[PDB]
Amino acid sequence: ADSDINIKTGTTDIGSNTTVKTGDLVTYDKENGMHKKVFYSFIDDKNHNKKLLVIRTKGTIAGQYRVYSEEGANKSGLAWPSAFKVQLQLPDNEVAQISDYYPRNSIDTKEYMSTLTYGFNSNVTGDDTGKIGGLIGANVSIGHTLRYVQPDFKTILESPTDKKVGWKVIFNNMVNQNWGPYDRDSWNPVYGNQLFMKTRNGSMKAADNFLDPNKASSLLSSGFSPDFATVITMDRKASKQQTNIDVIYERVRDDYQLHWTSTNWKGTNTKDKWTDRSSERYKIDWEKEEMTN
Amino acid sequence: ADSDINIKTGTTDIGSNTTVKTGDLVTYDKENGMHKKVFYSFIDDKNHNKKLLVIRTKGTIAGQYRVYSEEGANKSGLAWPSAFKVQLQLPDNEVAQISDYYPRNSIDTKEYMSTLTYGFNSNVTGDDTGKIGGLIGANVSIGHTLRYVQPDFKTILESPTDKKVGWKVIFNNMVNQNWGPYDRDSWNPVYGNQLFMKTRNGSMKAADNFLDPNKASSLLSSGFSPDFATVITMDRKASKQQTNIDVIYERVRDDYQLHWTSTNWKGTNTKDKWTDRSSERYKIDWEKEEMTN
Amino acid sequence: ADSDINIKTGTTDIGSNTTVKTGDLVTYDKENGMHKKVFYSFIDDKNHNKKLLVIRTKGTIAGQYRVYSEEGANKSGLAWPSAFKVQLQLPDNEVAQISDYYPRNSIDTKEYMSTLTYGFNSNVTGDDTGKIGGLIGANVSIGHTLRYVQPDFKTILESPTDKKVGWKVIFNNMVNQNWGPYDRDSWNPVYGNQLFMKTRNGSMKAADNFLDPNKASSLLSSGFSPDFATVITMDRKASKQQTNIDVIYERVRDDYQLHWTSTNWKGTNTKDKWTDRSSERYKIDWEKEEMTN
Amino acid sequence: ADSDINIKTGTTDIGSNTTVKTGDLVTYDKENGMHKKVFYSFIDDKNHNKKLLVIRTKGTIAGQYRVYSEEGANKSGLAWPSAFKVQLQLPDNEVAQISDYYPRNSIDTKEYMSTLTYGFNSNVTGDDTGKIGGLIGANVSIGHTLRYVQPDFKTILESPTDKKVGWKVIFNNMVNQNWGPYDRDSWNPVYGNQLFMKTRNGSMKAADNFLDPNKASSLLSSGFSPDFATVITMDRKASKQQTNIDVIYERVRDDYQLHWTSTNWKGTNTKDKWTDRSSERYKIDWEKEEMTN
Amino acid sequence: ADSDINIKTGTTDIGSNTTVKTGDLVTYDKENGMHKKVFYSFIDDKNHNKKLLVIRTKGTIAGQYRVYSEEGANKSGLAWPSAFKVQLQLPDNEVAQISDYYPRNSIDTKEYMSTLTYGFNSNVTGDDTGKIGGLIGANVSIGHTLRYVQPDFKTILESPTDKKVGWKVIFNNMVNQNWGPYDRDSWNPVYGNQLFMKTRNGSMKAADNFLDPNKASSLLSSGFSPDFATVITMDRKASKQQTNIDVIYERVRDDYQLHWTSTNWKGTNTKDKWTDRSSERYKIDWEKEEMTN
Amino acid sequence: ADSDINIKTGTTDIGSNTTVKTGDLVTYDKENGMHKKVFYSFIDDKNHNKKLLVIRTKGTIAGQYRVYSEEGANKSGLAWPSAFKVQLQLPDNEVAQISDYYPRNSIDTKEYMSTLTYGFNSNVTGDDTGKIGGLIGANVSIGHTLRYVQPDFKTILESPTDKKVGWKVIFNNMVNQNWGPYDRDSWNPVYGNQLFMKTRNGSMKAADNFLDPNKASSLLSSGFSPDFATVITMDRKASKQQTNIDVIYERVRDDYQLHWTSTNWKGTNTKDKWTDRSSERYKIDWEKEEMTN
Repeated sequence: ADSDINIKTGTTDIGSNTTVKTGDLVTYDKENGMHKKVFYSFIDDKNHNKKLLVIRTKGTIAGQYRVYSEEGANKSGLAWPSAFKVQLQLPDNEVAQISDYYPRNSIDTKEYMSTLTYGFNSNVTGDDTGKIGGLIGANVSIGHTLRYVQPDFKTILESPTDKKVGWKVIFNNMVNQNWGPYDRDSWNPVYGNQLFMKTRNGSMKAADNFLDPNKASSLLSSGFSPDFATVITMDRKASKQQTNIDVIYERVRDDYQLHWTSTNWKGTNTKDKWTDRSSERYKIDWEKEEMTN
Repeated sequence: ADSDINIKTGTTDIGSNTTVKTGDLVTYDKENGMHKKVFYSFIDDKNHNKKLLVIRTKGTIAGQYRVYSEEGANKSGLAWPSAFKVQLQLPDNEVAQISDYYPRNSIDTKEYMSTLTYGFNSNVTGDDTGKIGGLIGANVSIGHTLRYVQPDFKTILESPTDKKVGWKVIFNNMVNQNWGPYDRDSWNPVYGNQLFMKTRNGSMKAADNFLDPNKASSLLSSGFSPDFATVITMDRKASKQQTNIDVIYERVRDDYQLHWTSTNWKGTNTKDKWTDRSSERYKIDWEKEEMTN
Repeated sequence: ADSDINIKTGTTDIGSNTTVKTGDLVTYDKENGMHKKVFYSFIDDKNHNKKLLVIRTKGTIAGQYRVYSEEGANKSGLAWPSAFKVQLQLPDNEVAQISDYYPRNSIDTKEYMSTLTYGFNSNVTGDDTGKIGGLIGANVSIGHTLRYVQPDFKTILESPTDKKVGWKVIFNNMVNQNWGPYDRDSWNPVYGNQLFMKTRNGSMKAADNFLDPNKASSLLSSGFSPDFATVITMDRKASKQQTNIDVIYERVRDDYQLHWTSTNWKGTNTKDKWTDRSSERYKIDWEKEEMTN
Repeated sequence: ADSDINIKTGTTDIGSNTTVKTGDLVTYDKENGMHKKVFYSFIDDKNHNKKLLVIRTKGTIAGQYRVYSEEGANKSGLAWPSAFKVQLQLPDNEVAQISDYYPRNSIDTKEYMSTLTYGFNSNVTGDDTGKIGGLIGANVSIGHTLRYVQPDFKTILESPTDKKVGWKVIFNNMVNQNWGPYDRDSWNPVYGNQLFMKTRNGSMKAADNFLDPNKASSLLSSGFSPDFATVITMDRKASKQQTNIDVIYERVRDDYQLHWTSTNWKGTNTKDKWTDRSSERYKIDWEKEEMTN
Repeated sequence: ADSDINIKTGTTDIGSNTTVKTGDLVTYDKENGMHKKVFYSFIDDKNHNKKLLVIRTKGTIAGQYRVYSEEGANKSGLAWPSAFKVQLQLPDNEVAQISDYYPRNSIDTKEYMSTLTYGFNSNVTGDDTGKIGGLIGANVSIGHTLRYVQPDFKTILESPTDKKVGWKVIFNNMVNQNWGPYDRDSWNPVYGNQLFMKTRNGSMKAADNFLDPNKASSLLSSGFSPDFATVITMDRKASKQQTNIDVIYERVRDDYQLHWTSTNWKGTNTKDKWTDRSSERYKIDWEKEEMTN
Repeated sequence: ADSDINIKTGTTDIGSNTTVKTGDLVTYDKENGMHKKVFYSFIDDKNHNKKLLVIRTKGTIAGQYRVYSEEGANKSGLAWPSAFKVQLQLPDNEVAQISDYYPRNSIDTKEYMSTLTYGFNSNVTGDDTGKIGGLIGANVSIGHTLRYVQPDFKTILESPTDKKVGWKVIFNNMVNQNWGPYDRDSWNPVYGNQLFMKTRNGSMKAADNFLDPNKASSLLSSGFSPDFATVITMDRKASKQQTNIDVIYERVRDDYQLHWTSTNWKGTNTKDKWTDRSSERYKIDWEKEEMTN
């Protein structure tokens, strides 16, 4: 921060004695079930070398975790969201550039423990018959422990350019009724993938053997709410003061199939079975400091 | 935040040098036992591209955990709240849109631990008769630990649209006298569901064998207090400057039956037995910046 | 909060550029030993749709944990506070409404741990006579852990209406000289209830076998201090601008009896043996912004 | 707080655009060793319904932990402080009332853990002679854990009235050279009470067998510093604008006797052996906003 | 800090009543995949003895973790980033000096635990025949535990001069499917290096046996975002008021080869196989307080 | 605090719209090696009933841990600081009083844990000859755990009067190469006191067998820095506006002797062997708000 280099806090920050023009744009893609919300802020600081537009992508991409196939009482299929994506793209001919983004990729940590224990024990025994016994022993043990945090979904900033930026929230792993954690590549020779299996050998229809959405992560059914921010810089002496920007909301859906074998249920997971895409184009006028769709 | 993109804090936030019109609306549904309270705030920022109304749904939905049936001393029934819901809906013909909402769905995390231990031991024994013995051995152990936090009730934002938004607080699981935790699908071959069982094989009336409401979660008996916020945006150049909005308070009640078998009590739980709904319509005038019921 | 919906903090809060009229009302009920204190604040914000009165119930309800009966050296009785209540009630004919209250009911959480360990061991033995032995083995262990916090007293907001609000601080459980925790329903076949038993088989008078109040919770003897807040809203265009309000301080006392059996002490607990009630009526003038008793 | 009821922070607090008259009064009781300090603040807020006086009792009551009796090398006695008290009392004829106090009694909590583990093991053995053996077994274990914090001294607000308020800091328990913790009622059939016993069977004079004051709690020797606050309210329209107040500092001292039995030391503790009281009268003038002794 | 030396906070900090000239410079190296961003701030405080320029190197260096070689189904190679470097260099003839930098090197800590346990046990045994046995024994154990945090990547400030400064974020170690942690020098006699090996003895093509980039650290694939700050000081009385500065982004890539032996996969890691460099020259005018490329 | 009694923060604090006269006085006692520093602040608040002088005693008292005696290679002695004292004294005839001090004595706490575990196990054994065996058993265990923090040095406020105040920082205990902790009274029958013993049976001169000062606490060698604050109150109507104050810095040094027995080293500690005292007199002029030496 500034205080680490003997500079008063907020000295080198943009947005002092500057008028900021904010705005909201709301759309609902009903077929894709995506509530898209763009919150824009035009900043024109006279002490900054260009004009700034801060675009915040918000809203909610619905999860749509649901049983979609019922082939009798012995086989069923469930579609579930494995990834949510949000992308912002500038046309190649534009002179506006993407300058900053948030959140970024963080360095994950883990805790390591090492233990060395050694001990000695003695023992003397006997009985009423007069026999007396003895024993002396020693032991040594070495232990290692690894501890780290595993979120259900990870937010990753995809490698950005001056024209394109993107975020993806991907499924990492989940706990199924205190078991697991299970991921998309979990495999068991008997039960296959048990990511969303309710009972291992229950006697019911395959559509009734899926995990309750209430017991799973809330992002699977009720969806994910993006909270991403991008900064676009525009040269002041540019000839054209109009820009186009594309905002893409995406949902990748995997297919989890449950089938009844001779004695027990077996689960399989197919990755990236479906993709739901919702694009929207926006016009930015830097002179009027306005954004429309 | 703004400081992460080299922008002064609060620069891109609405509500600077603006007069805000606040108001309170209080209703009591005695039949459903719901104390409904709407706190509204009209914000007309000149630098924002439309008019904002912030509606905060508050109050208290009573739990109404109570014994409702008594079939002698051998069978009884208890009604208990399994879900509380709060929904805000706009008519389809309205031009006002739902733009933001709080709280949202968060990503839950868990902590993983892996342990590897290996050890060597050795002991020599003996007795007065001159017998001498020896023993040497080794051992290896691998362990895995999963740690996570489970609340009694989960707050979930249902997939919102531009016209509808909703929150549900649902029962997750509960600890019954240091046992459990038990949920709505807990099943024991002998006792069935022990969610609200007081004694396993007590000799008393079935109406006296339910868990004390003091020993259970306070949301079950005294109720839940919503604290939800919604933002509705209205275009300034819109012709009609009046809006209608519906606010729904809901309580889903499950039925827990206790019956005395030959030797011990047995509990069963039926889901969504009853639903208590309380609707209220509100008129919003954007010109007078006022809200009425 | 406001920052979560892109709104400057404190923008939608009441109490800007207005004058607040505060006051204090102190009473002491010597018979019930109740120090009642009402701190009121009249807020008339021109930007709010009605007049607000914030009433803070404070003071101290004494515990009065004391040995009250001495039937020789073999039987004794102790009165102890099991519940403290604070209630605010408006007459049904009043047009003023209770709008908000604090504290409310919170969702309690618990921490769950699951552990799976598997290990292999092997040892070889042998004496001096040439005998050689061998052993190889495996083991598997599964463990579950539940961790949560248990306060001595629970603070619960009883289901409020537009005319009535109430809080109760009830006894949950207590630790007796590092044993327990014991509650009002604790029962041992030999010693009965050991909530306040000092010694299990001590040879003294029954009045000297009760737990020292210093070693127990301070709320039992010295008492509990309420810190509750209520908000009452009054319409400005109302004809009558005078209100009456009742404030009730309550203390429920349980009776713990210690009796000497043939070889050991035995304790019993009777619930809600006594109730100490202290009512007070207050007049609120919204025109003078004043409160009296 | 105010923010919990949609009210700006500090809106309903006393002391806005008000002149506050502060003052200090310092006394030293040499025979009781008590440095008494009263810090008073007169607040006359025009928007408050009466005049406030905030009195802060501070200073230091010396501990005076010391060996006072030496009956040869076989018996000795030590006086140690078991309680410190601070009291503020108003005469019954006064019209000023005690309205608020700090600190108050808090609800103590504890952490509960429950663990259930089950495991299976199996091993096959053998020897060079051809004998082959086998063993298979199972085990189950249940555990409970209670964890809580124990301070050396507890601060308790005694039941206050409109004319009297008091605090007591009492001895709870102490650790003696990593043993214990020991309290005033700790009893051992061999050593009696080992609260301040240095060695169990040391060969020295009884006056040299007491715990070093440096190794014990600092409150025992150097003393305790009160930090208590009281608020006294006075009606503005009262005829007499002069008040008298008594401030009492107290120190209760227990007597710990060490006597040498045939083989080992034995300790006994007598409670409330001595009481040191230091009272002081103060005159409060509400017109001059002044306080003297 | 200042408060530690009795000085008001921020008293000795630069940037009081000073106008600050900020600016942004964005470049994209397509072949190296590096989004470079420089945020500069000119500070001319009249109370400071020279002119300050704060340069923040931001952006994103892409990871580019990818399988690049496929020699059939038995051999494959993967390029992965082992280091990210950011360097700022001033020509030797310049009179501007590098004065401060952030972040710096921090002192890492670890937690040490030592345990000593001793115990005694005794048991008596017998059978129906009348034989009575006895056993008594003792044991002592000593243990040591070391605990510390290991990040996946570590950020190190390389030894700076008055003309050059640099940071490197280097790969420390990673967890592979709850195993490890593995580093660049991890070696196993059977499997070699298992840093990115998916299955130990899977039957698949070598290009399909690499760890999923989603399961690994996000810096490996999506890349790293620098957040480094440098302060350059220029004398005001200097003749030439123009400076050149070189900013270099770097990515060192290691080569991880998987080959199928007779029965299992074997991994090898070659360090610093490739280096991707992206340099950019910038002109600083201290008179116009401007920066260009 | 003020907010706990419904009073705005800082309302009852001294130092509003008041000019404060600060000053520094630095002395170095070369023979005692004590850097004495007094930071004084005169406060004359018109709303306070007397004049305040805040004196902060700071600086550094050198530890002076050093080997001072060398009688051959068989025995040696080391002087080390066991206590650092800082005292402020007013002459008895002075009318100025000591009113407040910091830091004060705090109440130390400890964590108590209690565990109860019970379990059942059962195994069946056998062999090829047809022998079949069985075993069933139960176990119960009770455990207690005490946890607390032990600083190397304790800071204690000695019982102050209106004319004298003092602080002492005394040695509590120390860890010697992961052993201990050892205190001044530690005694082992073979090695005596091992506080600063480097090796138990090393073959070297006794002057080379002392613990490295780098491996011990930094206060022992480099010294302790006082940070104490005192407040002196002066009546405004006092005839004499001149005060004298004595400031004492003190260092108590213990003598640790290492002597070589027949087979091993033996350590002894003598308490309070030396006392280094450094007094300084200061004159306070309340009229001109000045302080000199």
